[PDB]
Amino acid sequence: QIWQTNFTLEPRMAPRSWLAVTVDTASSAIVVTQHGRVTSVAAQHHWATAIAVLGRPKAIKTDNGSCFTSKSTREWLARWGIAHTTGIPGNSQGQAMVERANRLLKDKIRVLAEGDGFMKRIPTSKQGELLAKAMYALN
Amino acid sequence: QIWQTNFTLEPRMAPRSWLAVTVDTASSAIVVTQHGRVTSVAAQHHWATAIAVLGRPKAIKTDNGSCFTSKSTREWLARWGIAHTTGIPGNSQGQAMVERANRLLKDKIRVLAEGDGFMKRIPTSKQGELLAKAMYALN
Repeated sequence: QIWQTNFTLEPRMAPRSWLAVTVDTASSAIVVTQHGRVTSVAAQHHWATAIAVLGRPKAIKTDNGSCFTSKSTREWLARWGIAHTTGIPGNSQGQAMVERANRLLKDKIRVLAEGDGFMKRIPTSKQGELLAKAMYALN
Repeated sequence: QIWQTNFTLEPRMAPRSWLAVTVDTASSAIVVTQHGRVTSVAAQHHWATAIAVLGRPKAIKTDNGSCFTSKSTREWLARWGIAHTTGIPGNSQGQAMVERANRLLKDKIRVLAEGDGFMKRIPTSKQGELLAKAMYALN
C-alpha cells in the first residue's frame, strides 16, 4: 500500500473544517478526519485512524507542508516503519489522486448536507455522521 | 455482514471510558469508538463510524439495553435499512463474539498502555492513537 495524504479546507464542517484526506492509491479507498488546525499532530492523528481503517501502508506521499516535513512527523512515520516521500503542493505523481479525492469528498458533503436541508454550515452535532456517510458513499 | 455490538467500560480511557465495540461475525474484524455515556445517539455515532470502516451490514445483534431498544435507535437502523435483533445481556448467539472482542481489546489496551509507561489512566491526549493502534493490532 502506498497512500497519498493532504489537508483540504471545508467550511461546511467548521469549526473543525480542516479535512485530512488519505487515498489508498491502488484501491482508491479514502479515509477522512476533521481537524481544527493543520498541525503535525493532526496529521499523525489522521494517519493513526487511517491505519486502523486500511492497515499499515508501506509508504505515504505528501506535499512539503510543515506538518509533513517536521521532525515530529518524520519521527512518527519512522516509529511506524512507514516510508515517506514529499513533493511540491499539487505535484501530480504524489498528489493528483488525493486532490481528486478532495473534490469527490467536497461534492459529496455538499450533496448530503443540502439533502438534509443545510445550505451552509452543517450543524456541529450532525457533522461526524455526515462525514462518515460521505466516506462510506465514496468507498 | 452480520455484526454484534455492545458497550464495555474501560477506565484506562476515561473520561470517555465507554467503549462501543462492534465485531463483524464472519471476519472477526472489530471497530471501537470512545464515548462519555451510553446513549442511543452514542450507539448511532459508533455505527456510523463502523459503516465507514466495514461497509453497511445486513443486520446487527445487540442486547436489550435502552440505547438499542429506543425509538431513536429503531428509526436510525430503519433509515439505514439494517435489520436488528436483540437478546438479553450476554446471550451467546448474539453477544459471545463481541464479549470476546471486549476482552481482547481490554487486554491489548492494557499491554499498549503499560508499554508506554501508563500504569493507570492513559493521558487524554494519547488515548485516540492508542485505541486506534489496539484496533489495528487486533484486526
